[PDB]
Amino acid sequence: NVRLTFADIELDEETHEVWKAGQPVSLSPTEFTLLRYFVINAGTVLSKPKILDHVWVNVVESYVSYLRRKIDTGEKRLLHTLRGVGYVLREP
Amino acid sequence: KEPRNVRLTFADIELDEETHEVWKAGQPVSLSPTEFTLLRYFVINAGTVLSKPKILDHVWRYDFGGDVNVVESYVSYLRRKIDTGEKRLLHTLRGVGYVLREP
Amino acid sequence: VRLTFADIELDEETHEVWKAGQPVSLSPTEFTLLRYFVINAGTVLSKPKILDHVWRYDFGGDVNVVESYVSYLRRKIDTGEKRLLHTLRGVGYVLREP
Amino acid sequence: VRLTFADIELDEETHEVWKAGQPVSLSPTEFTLLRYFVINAGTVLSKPKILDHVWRYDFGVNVVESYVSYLRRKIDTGEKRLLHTLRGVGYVLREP
Amino acid sequence: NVRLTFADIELDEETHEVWKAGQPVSLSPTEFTLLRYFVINAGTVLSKPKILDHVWDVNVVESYVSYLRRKIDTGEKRLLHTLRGVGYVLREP
Amino acid sequence: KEPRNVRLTFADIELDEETHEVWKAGQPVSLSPTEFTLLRYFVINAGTVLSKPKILDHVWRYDFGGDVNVVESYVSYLRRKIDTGEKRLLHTLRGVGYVLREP
Ligand SMILES: [Cl-]
Ligand SMILES: [Cl-]
Ligand SMILES: [Cl-]
Ligand SMILES: [Cl-]
Ligand SMILES: [K+]
Ligand SMILES: [K+]
Ligand SMILES: [K+]
Repeated sequence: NVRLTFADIELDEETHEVWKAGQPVSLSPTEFTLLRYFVINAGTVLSKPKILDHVWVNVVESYVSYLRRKIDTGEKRLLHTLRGVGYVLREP
Repeated sequence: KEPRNVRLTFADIELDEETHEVWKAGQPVSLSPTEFTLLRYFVINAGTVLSKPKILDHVWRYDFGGDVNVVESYVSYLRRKIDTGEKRLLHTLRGVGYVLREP
Repeated sequence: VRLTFADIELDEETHEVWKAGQPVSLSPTEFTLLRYFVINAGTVLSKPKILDHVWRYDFGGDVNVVESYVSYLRRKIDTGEKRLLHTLRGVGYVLREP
Repeated sequence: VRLTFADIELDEETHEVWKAGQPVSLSPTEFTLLRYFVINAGTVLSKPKILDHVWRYDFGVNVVESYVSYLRRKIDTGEKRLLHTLRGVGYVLREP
Repeated sequence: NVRLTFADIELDEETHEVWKAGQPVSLSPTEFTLLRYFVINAGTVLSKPKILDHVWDVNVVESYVSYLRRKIDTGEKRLLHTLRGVGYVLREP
Repeated sequence: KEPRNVRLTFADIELDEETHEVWKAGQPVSLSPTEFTLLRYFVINAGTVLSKPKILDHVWRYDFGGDVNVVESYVSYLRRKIDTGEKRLLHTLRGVGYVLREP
């Protein structure tokens, strides 16, 4: 998917460029892989071991946190936690 | 191999389809791919009033998130970047849609 | 590849531009307009002539694109104590030294 | 091309480095030293070993101590430190 | 002379890079050509018509000598000098 | 095409002969070509005391400006950029010259 998108998040797999609300965002390779995994699986609740398996437990929490800081600090939050099940990318 | 023109223009907006560079009134504007696609769609269709349904259909793949609320958001982002000056080019036709035209 | 008039410098290859020794960023249309003035330095160029050269004769609308782009270009490039880009009312514009 | 340990990421092709998702600029020697640690994560590496790996045995191990310091100041800035000194033994890259 | 120098002025004819006292200096193509002309002719007094001939209005020479001075010659020891009625010269005090 | 090492090292100074990049204690340093040539000359000759005459002869072409005062200037410019740490590597031997060495 040349351009890949969900809501107002945009990724370019060839350049590894990312935008949120039209503004560029600099991600490390792991952060990009992680965001891509959420976006391709938008709306699906993803456990930590599942994320760990596909992107590579505490490292998952760390990188979800890093990613949230770069891409999810606006009024409407797209990356959500639901305890004991995992994380989900979805509109409120 | 390079005898080429890949620029589009409307009024004082200039776009390069290859680089996705954009200029407004001679000044560079940084657009995301979605903002670029949206601007291109307005430019190619300048003077036409475009409902939120058509834009959605054209600016993203059908398999995207199909909500006229995303369109509204992106039109907002685009306007902030490209349509800041005294004469606005990007107008809202309440209950009908948006149009790129001279006022 | 080097085109100059007074202290305006254009690189015809890279489309780099300098004024008074300092780099100036121009859009593609601004560069084309400036080049047209420079290769015609001292020659008066009417608005219809510039319009049909840089754009085309039917590139119409409400406000005139030639006037607009001359303004933009002057704000970028014609900042010296001595102006080089002059308006000749009813006739056009000319690039020349005062 | 991609080498990672915890939240340190190296691109073996471009020599780009990230820590906690943020780019970090390293000198060629700092990059070699960091790569050596990452490919040997969890393995204790003595100063003479690092010296002869990154430089050579007859450099003449203060340079190892210096470059570990430089690298820690660039890369080992998280709340949890990853680059650990083992007195009389060497250094190890590991999660606390 | 891929690398060209006088005193603490340095020019790189391939990259058109310039340094003064070890610090980079950005010059336009005309400024570079003009500085190069002074450097190759270090110590020689150069009239305005001579400079005009080789680098390209008499006022354009004055203008560019001024621009060049501002970028490369504002330290304690000045290297680019005016000899009124004769021209300009690159030399140490 | 690129099985290559073009780097020189002394202590915590690193130079790349191709790109003319330099690092001191891991941090980049920008040198002019003359400063680079001078550093290279000290590095290749580390521990040797070098008079102003030798440096002049080696760091510029003979057909340059042959003044030991230029050497002094450039050694000053180089020290300011590469040798500002607590532990100085570039030393002056009054009446004899300069040397790159640990103190
Ligand atoms: Cl899409
Ligand atoms: Cl070595
Ligand atoms: Cl090697
Ligand atoms: Cl030389
Ligand atoms: K035309
Ligand atoms: K070795
Ligand atoms: K080497």
